[PDB]
Amino acid sequence: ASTDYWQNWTDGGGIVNAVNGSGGNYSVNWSNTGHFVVGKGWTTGSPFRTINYNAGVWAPNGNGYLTLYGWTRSPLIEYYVVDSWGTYRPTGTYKGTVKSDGGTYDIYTTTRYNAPSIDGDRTTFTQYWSVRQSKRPTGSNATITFTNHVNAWKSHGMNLGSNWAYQVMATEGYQSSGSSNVTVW
Repeated sequence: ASTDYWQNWTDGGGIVNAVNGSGGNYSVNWSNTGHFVVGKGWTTGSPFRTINYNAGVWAPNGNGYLTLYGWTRSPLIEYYVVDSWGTYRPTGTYKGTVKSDGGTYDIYTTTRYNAPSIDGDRTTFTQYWSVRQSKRPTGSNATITFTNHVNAWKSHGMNLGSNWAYQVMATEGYQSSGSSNVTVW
């Protein structure tokens, strides 16, 4: 499917060189950064959506995530489906496990306090995570069956909002350097 949304945010730390490529393709080259998030997807996420991607380059030097990333409003939730990462595996309060698309994921919740929302203003809000148990191999075509993760989250008391905001396959980094090239359809 065609993607329609370009996600490109940086807090202004070091160098984050993001290229909005052809169709669903993007690249990021970063170095000495703060925190940033870059990817391609859809402005309006769906709990039914099935995401295909091929990360031609996954080369973080330090702490970066290769991840489905998105938000709902009413209420405000930030969510992840983490397929690969750098030096650091993200975690939070363990809720259980889900099998999807050839992988086993851990389910976690977090709370963020005094923290920038989708809109940038500081408040308190919950995050939902599925994080793969070991890293997914990269460079061939990969599916994330989001509804598997929506369903398993619901069985663990993790309900998503009613008003969907954007939903992208992203590179997120934390005080690191690296290169990535992801294609999303």
